[PDB]
Amino acid sequence: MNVDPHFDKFMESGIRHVYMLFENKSVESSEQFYSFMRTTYKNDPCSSDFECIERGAEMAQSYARIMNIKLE
Amino acid sequence: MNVDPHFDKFMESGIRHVYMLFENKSVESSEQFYSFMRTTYKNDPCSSDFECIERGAEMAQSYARIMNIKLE
Amino acid sequence: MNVDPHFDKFMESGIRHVYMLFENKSVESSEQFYSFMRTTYKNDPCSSDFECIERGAEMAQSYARIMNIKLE
Amino acid sequence: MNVDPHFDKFMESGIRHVYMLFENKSVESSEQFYSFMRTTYKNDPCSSDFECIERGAEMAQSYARIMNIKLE
Amino acid sequence: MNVDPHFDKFMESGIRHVYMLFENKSVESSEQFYSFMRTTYKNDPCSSDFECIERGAEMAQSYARIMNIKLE
Amino acid sequence: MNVDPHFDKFMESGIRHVYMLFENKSVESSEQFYSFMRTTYKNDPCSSDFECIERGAEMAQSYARIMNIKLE
Amino acid sequence: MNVDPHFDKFMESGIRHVYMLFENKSVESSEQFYSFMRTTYKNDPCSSDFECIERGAEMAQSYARIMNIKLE
Amino acid sequence: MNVDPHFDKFMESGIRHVYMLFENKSVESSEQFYSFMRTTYKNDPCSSDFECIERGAEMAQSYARIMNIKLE
Amino acid sequence: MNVDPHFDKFMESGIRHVYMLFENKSVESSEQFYSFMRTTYKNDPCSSDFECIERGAEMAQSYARIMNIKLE
Amino acid sequence: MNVDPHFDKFMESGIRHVYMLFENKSVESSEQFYSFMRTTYKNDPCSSDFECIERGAEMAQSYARIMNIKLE
Amino acid sequence: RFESVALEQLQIVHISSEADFSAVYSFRPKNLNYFVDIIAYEGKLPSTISEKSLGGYPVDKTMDEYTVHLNGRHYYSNSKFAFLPTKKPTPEINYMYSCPYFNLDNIYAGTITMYWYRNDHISNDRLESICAQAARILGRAK
Amino acid sequence: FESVALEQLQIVHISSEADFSAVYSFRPKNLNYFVDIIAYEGKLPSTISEKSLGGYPVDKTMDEYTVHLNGRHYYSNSKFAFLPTKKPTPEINYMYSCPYFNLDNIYAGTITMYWYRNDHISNDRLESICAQAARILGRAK
Amino acid sequence: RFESVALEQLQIVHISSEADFSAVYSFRPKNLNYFVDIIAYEGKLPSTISEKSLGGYPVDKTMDEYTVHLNGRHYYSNSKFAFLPTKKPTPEINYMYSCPYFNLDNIYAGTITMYWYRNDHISNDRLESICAQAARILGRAK
Amino acid sequence: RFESVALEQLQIVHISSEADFSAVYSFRPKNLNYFVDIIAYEGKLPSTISEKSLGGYPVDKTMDEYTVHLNGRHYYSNSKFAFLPTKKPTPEINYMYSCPYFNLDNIYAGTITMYWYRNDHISNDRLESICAQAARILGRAK
Amino acid sequence: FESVALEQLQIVHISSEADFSAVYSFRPKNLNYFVDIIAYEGKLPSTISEKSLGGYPVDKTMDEYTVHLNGRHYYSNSKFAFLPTKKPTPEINYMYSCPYFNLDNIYAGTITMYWYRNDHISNDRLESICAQAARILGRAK
Amino acid sequence: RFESVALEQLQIVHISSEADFSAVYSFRPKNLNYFVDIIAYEGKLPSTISEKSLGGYPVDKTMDEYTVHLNGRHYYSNSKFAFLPTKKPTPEINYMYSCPYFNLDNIYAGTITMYWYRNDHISNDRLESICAQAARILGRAK
Amino acid sequence: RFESVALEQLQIVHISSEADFSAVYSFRPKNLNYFVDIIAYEGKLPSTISEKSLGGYPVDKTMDEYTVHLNGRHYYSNSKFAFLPTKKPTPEINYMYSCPYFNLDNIYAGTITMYWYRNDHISNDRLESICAQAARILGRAK
Amino acid sequence: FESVALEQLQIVHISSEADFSAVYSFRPKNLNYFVDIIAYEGKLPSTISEKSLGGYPVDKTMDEYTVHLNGRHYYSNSKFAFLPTKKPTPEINYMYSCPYFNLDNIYAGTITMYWYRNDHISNDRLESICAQAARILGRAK
Amino acid sequence: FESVALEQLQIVHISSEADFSAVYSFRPKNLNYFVDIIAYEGKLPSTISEKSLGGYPVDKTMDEYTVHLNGRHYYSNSKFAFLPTKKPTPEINYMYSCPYFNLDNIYAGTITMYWYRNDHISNDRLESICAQAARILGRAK
Repeated sequence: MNVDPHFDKFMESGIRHVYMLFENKSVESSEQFYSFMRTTYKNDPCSSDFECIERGAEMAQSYARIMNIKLE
Repeated sequence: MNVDPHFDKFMESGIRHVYMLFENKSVESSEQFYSFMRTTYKNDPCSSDFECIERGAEMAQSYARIMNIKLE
Repeated sequence: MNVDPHFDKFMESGIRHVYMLFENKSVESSEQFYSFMRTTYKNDPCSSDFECIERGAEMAQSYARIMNIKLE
Repeated sequence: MNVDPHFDKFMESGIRHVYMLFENKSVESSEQFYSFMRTTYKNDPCSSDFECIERGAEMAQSYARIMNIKLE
Repeated sequence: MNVDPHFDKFMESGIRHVYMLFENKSVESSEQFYSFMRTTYKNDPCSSDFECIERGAEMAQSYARIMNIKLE
Repeated sequence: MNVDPHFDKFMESGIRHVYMLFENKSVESSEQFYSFMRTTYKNDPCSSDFECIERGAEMAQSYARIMNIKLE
Repeated sequence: MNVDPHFDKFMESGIRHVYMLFENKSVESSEQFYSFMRTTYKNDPCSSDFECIERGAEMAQSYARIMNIKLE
Repeated sequence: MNVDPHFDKFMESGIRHVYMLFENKSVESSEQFYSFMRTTYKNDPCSSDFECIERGAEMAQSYARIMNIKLE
Repeated sequence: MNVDPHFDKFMESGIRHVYMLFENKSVESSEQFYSFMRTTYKNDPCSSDFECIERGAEMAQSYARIMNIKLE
Repeated sequence: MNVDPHFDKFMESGIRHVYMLFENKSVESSEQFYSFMRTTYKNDPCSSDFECIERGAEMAQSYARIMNIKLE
Repeated sequence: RFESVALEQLQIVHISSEADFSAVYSFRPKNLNYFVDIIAYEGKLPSTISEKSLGGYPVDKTMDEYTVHLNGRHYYSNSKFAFLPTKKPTPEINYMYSCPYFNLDNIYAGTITMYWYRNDHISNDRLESICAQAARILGRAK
Repeated sequence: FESVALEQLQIVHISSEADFSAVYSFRPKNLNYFVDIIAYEGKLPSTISEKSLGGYPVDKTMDEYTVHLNGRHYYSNSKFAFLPTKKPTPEINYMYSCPYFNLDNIYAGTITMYWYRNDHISNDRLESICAQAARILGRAK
Repeated sequence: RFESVALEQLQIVHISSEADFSAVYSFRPKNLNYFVDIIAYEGKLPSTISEKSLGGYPVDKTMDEYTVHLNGRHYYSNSKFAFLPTKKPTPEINYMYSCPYFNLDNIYAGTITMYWYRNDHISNDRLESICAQAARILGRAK
Repeated sequence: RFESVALEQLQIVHISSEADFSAVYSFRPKNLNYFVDIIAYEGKLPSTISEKSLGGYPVDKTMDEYTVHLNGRHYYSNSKFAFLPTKKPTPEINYMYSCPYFNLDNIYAGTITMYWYRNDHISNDRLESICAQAARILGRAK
Repeated sequence: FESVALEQLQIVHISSEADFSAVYSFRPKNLNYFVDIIAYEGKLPSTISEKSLGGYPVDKTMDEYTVHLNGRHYYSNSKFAFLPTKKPTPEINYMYSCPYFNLDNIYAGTITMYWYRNDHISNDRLESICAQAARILGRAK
Repeated sequence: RFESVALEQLQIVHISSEADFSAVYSFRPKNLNYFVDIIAYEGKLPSTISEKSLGGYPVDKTMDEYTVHLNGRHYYSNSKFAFLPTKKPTPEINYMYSCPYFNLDNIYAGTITMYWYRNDHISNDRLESICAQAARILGRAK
Repeated sequence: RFESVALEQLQIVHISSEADFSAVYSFRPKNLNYFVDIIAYEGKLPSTISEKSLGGYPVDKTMDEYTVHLNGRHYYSNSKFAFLPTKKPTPEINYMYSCPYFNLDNIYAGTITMYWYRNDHISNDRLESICAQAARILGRAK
Repeated sequence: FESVALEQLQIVHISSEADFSAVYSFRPKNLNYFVDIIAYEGKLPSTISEKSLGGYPVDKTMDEYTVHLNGRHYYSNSKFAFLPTKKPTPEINYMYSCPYFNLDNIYAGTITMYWYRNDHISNDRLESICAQAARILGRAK
Repeated sequence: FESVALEQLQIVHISSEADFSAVYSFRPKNLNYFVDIIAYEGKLPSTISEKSLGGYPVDKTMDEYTVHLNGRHYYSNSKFAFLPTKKPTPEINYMYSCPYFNLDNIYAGTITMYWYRNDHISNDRLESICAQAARILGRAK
């Protein structure tokens, strides 16, 4: 893929640690999650594997907590 | 990338064997070339590596000939 | 009325089994629903009462699903 | 049919008592007849079977007489 | 001329047997006639002299009838 | 053909006495030749077989000489 | 700011004495108010503090009255 | 003025330490200088008096050196 | 010619003393120059030879200065 | 005047020998006369004083005779 | 365009069905159907109608061809010719077979009709397939 | 082009002293199935009318069509090929026409003069009048 | 619009100058000036011209009013009436005074002219100011 | 329109293949493919998914169906169901067969997938032809 | 610009954990007589409404305006200068705002967070959240 | 688009006919046909022409292929190659078969031509059907 | 247009005021005013500036002419020449008088300035009226 | 008109065998203060360039202007009135020009041929070449 | 976007002190078969020209493409993958480039600096200059 590799690592970390635990997955839940992750990254891009994995998980977790998303 | 691998071989063969010989490369000439290759493929897609490579080179050659595009 | 009786059964079945469950009915939502049902029928018209009723309900359900239209 | 039932009774009476006797029926004779009957009704709609049948016949007859339409 | 000889016979037959009888010849009426004859031929071209002449006269007659064009 | 017969005689004379001897024939050489012959004629049309044949050959010859066109 | 000090007093007086009483403030109502105050000033500019303040309040009042703008 | 006070301090420092020494001042020299200073700041805004004064002077100086602007 | 002799002197003076020094003459630059000279004259026409010549040269100079047009 | 001097001589000859004798001069008579003279000249411009004077008078005279223009 | 499609489908129907006379009927006004026109035909006209009488014939909606079509079925008869533009019997016709067509707004817009002056005709199951296909295509054209 | 046709026909009409003059134009381009009167001067023949000046079918087997395609002018006392009526129109005593050819070198129409009276200027003079207009119309489109 | 401006300025000129007869002349065709029309007038027509003869008069550019105007000056005379649409002498006119006007494309487009049938007229310096102002305004209108 | 084409091709694939359950999967966002939706299905849903769980399932691009499709081949399995929107095993499925479709911009956009709850299915050479045709058509629709 | 404001405010709102957040925009350009809410997140204060989010008069003598023009962020327990109501709105316990400056370097609006509850994250954390959005909004128009 | 249709039809004709070399010829200027170009070909070029000589060849309208096409018939020969862009004989060609195509304005616009370097070719009735179909399609494309 | 209005008003101001040298100054960029240009002048340039130095001079907003103008008053001095594009003293100037102009968006956009190389100048009340009128007109032009 | 100018100049250039040929056009209409090269053939003189072909001031006192207004052609070994440079350009050995007049009968431009070499065909032949183009350009606008 | 590219490249060019700098852009979106120079500063290499800045084929097997897709900057003394010429261009002594990624997170082009001279500032300084521009260009479209 021609994807920004740091964004991809960040997003995949949020998906694999947080989004995958969403109880109610839908088109809308996925669209809202990507919107938050996309802008969070673009404001301040991570620049290493460790930072991208850590920040992707932490930011997705804050999103789920703050939005009161029901997890599994 | 997330690309159709048969189109990609078709296009890359056209590029590497014919488009790179175009005398006057431009945004316009590349757009018209891509438009012709994309539509030709979609009308009758190739489905194996060497078929795609042969057909892409021949269709790019046919394109240059029928459009009177200056080569070399 | 002077209506195609097979389209009428097709449409009425879609209305009575699916469209009436639309959460947000509007001029727009009814126009888009009618446009999809009309074109679907014309492409492959049903030709008996119970066939039209079965196909109309299923195609309206398929329409709601593929367009992510909120029901109930 | 979803037709105004009083207009329909009026029109059918004009057709059955007068138009059917036109010697030269054509697209144009039918279009001119409907135009006259349509506006005559809309100006002052009849509102009972008897009135619609009587007025439809009388008005069509006046139209044929005044326009000198050859009858059978 | 450099004309398709089968279209030319098709068109000339339509002209000589039907269009010349048009009551109201105009630029518009000739353009609409030519447009219908040209498209009809291209959809299903005739391929011999007497076939083209028969089909051209019949299609021009059919055209005048379906368009309610006044003749003679 | 519905062609101006004097232009046709003029052009054919230039083709048959001069253009046919061009060493490098191409779409572009043919387009440039016709452009010159077309305007040369239209400025001052020839009006007899002898004048058209003579002038067509002479003008094509001057064009080939002045433009330094390689002949056979 | 780099503002015309006489316009600024004129406008601020209109705002503080009249516009703040507008029942329905909106982008549109503020744009139309500013447009009227700007043009009125430019046509006949005030040139001292208390003159600008008096004229700005009176012209805003006149504006609300002539446009039937609901106040309070 | 309603100006960004950090940009203003940055710009004034570049003007007072560097631009004022330009030998050939013109509309064009001033427009080019502001263009460079504007984007330099917006990419990474200074946020204190000392940083703005220091960076404004240093960046204007680099601009004059790199562009070989004749000073007084 | 049938020209206003005072405009002609006004314009010719502007041309001969200023426009001929324009560094970048073009259709556009000549059209904008003529448009400014024509309107300036019409607003307040000169009415004797040496007045027209003096005012035309000065107004063309003023035009070049206010538009930052490169001279010589 | 920046006028074609041969046309001017031609026109003035037609005016002075023929148009000046028109009994009924009007905007329309003058417009029609100029229209005829303009195209007559442009089709085949005269190229000497004598030819322009002679042809201008002769052509204007033919115009007055053929159009039955009442002379003085 | 509708008129070219009507002529093409009528030709296909006439040839496939081996009918003696075939016609496209069209109702007017839209959604009211007070009049019917023969807008195109193939083969030999019945002796009871003429080229000059093809237009403006009144529709009797109480004829059962009208109701059968609105009930979703084709119509056939040896003697009842609802929209044939004559009040006279036409005993030269031995069989008619018709199917309705419905326009893009799903309204009954006319019929495609085949006629036989002879006693032998191909079977109704074949006529049904021939007519249904033509009516599907014509119903997409306008 | 329509302006050029009108201007040229006015000169043709006055210099030829004809009773009725017309510019004819063929359609469709290159195929010439129909002919229109696009400009006329003088008194319309009684057999035609303002409402019937366009869309007349071209019979390419008529002498005038084949003569023009041989590059020559045409004249006749009785044959009016492109005059937009099937009636004979005996009130016309003479017609003189010349073809014009468009910028693509294709036969595109005619310039024609008509006489109701029995006298007309010589063909040699008509030839020059027509040719001059034809060359100019031929360049106009 | 030009026509309203022409009429307004002619009225102003006629009243201010106290002339007996005043006219606006306009040349045609543009930039060629072969003909001249009286497009508007005030006061009483000279006996040598009529309402029906106001248009299409040939311009003699060798009359010195034409050359004086193109030299940038107003024109006056007791006997020479270049654009007055008659070849006859008009001895009832004792004085004429005219100024040219130039259109927005700076081309000589016509004149504003005053005439006296009496011997007394206001002085030329006043007529010059009256005419120059009207010609400036008319020259902006088209 | 894409949605009508998707539904038509899914019906053709389901009937031709004789599958028990068939689905069209669609990736989002474009060119990134982090989520996958079942946008249409035929037949009976597997017991491990529900109507309310058809959307927004995360794509694991390390599942070999994803890589096989990008290598230009169809995919089949008895146990691996990459985009089926459940983390649970689904042993009721005995066979899956899928082909990718690529949009008009030549990007991997989703799959057409057939499932069997029984052991007998028609041969892969037939499934390949059925799937390839549908994917060609769907790839032209958007 | 309106898309950028919405996207940036969503991040500001989630990361600050505020109860209500808004992007304010001044009009006319350079003069700042009026202020609009052009994007908001969370629950609108009871004192304002959807129909009243635009056209509110700017009082430039309010502390927030002068602090922003000194390039600093503003916070208060009671002063809500640009909140589009004259009422005091005591349900708000805290506001934190930062200015943004447009591409012409002019004070163009604010990014503001509000708390109805009595707890909020530290100003140091709010400062970073706001500044990041302000720099991006400042480049967007 | 015309160029894609030309290439597709040439491929179909070449494969169906089993020819050794096939070409699409195109005339210029429109409706005048003074020059002819090989715009596309399949198979091996004859030794008497080259890639650089495919354009701008003069049309000899007195060659009977030109007149046969305008008479409504296909053309074939063992030795006469009217539009092949060489004046040299080409004895390596044993057979040619061509059909004209006419554009949307019904004008002779070019040919579709098949060539054999061997003695065996499929029968003319098959070549006629192959060519006629391609020429019908190409004649609709521009 | 702004430029014609600027030149016209500068001429009026220069003639009415009887100044020796008059100029229109214009600030850039809009609403920021870091630079000032002499865009037009009348009379004789001071010896300390030149035709080539009229543009791009830095604005010192701490000069009191800038603050006086933003306080709503005209400015005058015998020695302080804020926007005159030289750092040198200019003792040849004995008096300056300036008024600000504000554009259609009500922003400080430049000045209209008069200079005297002699000691006698007309009184400030007259200069105020002359300047105020010109600045009102110029402030409407852009 | 621009197409006609290009087509006519190609014939002028080839038939005259000139080294450089140009069509000049005056602006504004009727006033002729400026002259542009709107079409050229051959090698541009070294003293002018593609970017400088328009907007050159017309000096109506130059001999070529007054000769053209007398309806005659102009030729010179050294005077190049409308060539858009003030430099003398000694590389030109000869110029020959003829005026054209537009449909309103106004002097509208020139057709000009230039020789860098010292030989050229006779003026009598140049006169016919120029006049033919001038008559056609004169009708084109 | 084109304005942002120009503004950012000016800062990149001045702060890096490069001899030639360019913003490259890939087409079609997501597929990157072609690369264009959409903005440049400094002196064009002798091997390329203004008329040849667009439509150059992308060879994705070149080291620069794979390094950028690993999220790292690229530098080389001899390999100029996207420079729109097949010639080696030995006059270039050094290139430094960094990728940018668009708002859809796709590799969309590069920011590249070139040195004809044999001295250049440190990669650490080039890295910061490039990254800052890349982040801003990445948000602009």
